[PDB]
Amino acid sequence: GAMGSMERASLIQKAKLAEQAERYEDMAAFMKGAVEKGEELSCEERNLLSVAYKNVVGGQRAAWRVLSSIEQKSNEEGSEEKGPEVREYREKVETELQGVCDTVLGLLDSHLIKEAGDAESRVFYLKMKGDYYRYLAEVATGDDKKRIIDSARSAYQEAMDISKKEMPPTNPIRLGLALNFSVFHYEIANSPEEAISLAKTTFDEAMADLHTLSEDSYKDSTLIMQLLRDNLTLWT
Amino acid sequence: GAMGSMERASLIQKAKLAEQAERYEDMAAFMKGAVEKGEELSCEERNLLSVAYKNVVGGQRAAWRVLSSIEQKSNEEGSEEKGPEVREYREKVETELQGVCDTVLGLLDSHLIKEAGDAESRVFYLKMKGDYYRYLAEVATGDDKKRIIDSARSAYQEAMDISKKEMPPTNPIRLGLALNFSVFHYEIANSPEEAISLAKTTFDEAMADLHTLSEDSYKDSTLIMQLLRDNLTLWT
Amino acid sequence: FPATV
Amino acid sequence: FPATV
Ligand SMILES: N=C(N)c1cc(-c2cccc(NC(=O)C3(Oc4ccccc4)CCC(F)(F)CC3)c2)cs1
Ligand SMILES: N=C(N)c1cc(-c2cccc(NC(=O)C3(Oc4ccccc4)CCC(F)(F)CC3)c2)cs1
Repeated sequence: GAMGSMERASLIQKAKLAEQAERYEDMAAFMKGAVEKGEELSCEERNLLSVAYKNVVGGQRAAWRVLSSIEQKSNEEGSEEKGPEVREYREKVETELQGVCDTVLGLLDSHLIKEAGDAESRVFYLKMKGDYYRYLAEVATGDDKKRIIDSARSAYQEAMDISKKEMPPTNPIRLGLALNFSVFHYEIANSPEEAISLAKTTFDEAMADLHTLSEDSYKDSTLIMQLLRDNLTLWT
Repeated sequence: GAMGSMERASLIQKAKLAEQAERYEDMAAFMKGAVEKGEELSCEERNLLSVAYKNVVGGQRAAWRVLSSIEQKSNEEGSEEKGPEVREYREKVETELQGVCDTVLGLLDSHLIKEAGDAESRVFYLKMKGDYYRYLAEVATGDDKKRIIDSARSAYQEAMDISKKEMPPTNPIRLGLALNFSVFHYEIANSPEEAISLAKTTFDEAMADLHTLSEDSYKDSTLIMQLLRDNLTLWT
Repeated sequence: FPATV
Repeated sequence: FPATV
């Protein structure tokens, strides 16, 4: 722990500064340090953790896609052999991405999930666990790909079961979980019909609960409902 | 040299891949490895080197500015003491920026500039030397700030002298050098009148040489002339 | 790509 | 900020 000597509060403060500066690798390192202090995370702190690693891995994923696309073209019929470099560099980025995912999954397993008892924390962390196994699945090709997919599915499913029992249908964590699990079905599990059914049912059940919300809660829930609709429009 | 075992050509290939993937830290590391092979750099290779480090340090500079702004506000009359964290984190980013600048300056000094005899290479490298001392000057506050400023000035001046003797007034390297030296005068050296005079004279002398150019050369030169005009509009 | 949050 | 290249 290179952050072991820094105060928990100072790590959280610096994570917020790193966010303002769009220094997401730093932000993630600060929040990893905060998690490793061993205390549970508040709502704000959980979101700082998630924002940081989502941005880091999101950039890695975008780079991996560029390189994979180049690599596939180099392997078409008619391409001039360019040697091992495209594969090597795609592998380099892939290994770094896998490392970040393993780091996040390790934090969730030691010991964020096991201490998370409230729905808003436990569902949040199990969603993250599904998300980072989903990112591992995006690059997986070996003996382990099915198991990685099933690990993502299992985490999402436990999160879904808790969210349906303990949260209203407009809860933004519940909505974002369903959005992402629907994408898992479409893009990872080769289950587009499940993806579409989940997005549509989630949208409709949220619609019917909007009347209970304040203006600020309404704005948050309708934002993610619009993402559900966006995906449905892409898929139908 | 962590790139010491990779072929020069492979490093250049991977720098281009990193560029396509917007992985500029990787790009810079690959091009540092290529420089350290000891051979002179071609035109394309010089630009790969410059693009990589310009993007890395540009992101550092943007982050430093965000953090410096926050730090200055924390020091206004009426602010609540937030402790050492803003200063510490600004210092962290500053030290990383200084490190990147020192790395680039080290490559130019060992041994790119001393082997550069053609105007297009020597002016290009001396411009880079002025640019990276200028970035050091932007964060400098100590006994060394005047010397850093004079190191930037000296490199820019040698580049200017060569460019006026050996390049036409529309040459894009000559134009970009003048653009940046003009910004040095305005932002670093507290010489706005020199900045304005240089931008205006550079623009006018280029205008009078456009008639000699092909359509493609015209597009390149007029692009940078428009940046000169943009700055003049900002400053007058 | 589809939207995730 | 002013333009540089
Ligand atoms: N970045 C910072 N400094 C801070 C962020 C917060 C904060 C505070 C409360 C809530 C949130 N966000 C969310 O609960 C989620 O995101 C949303 C996305 C769209 C609309 C509503 C919520 C729900 C969906 C998701 F997938 F689980 C991701 C998280 C964040 C405090 S500080
Ligand atoms: N990125 C890549 N893969 C590749 C880039 C090249 C390449 C090839 C030739 C020229 C250039 N560029 C330039 O000489 C400069 O930039 C310009 C900026 C605007 C208009 C014209 C030139 C002139 C001004 C400056 F300040 F010295 C920066 C460099 C680059 C080949 S490959």
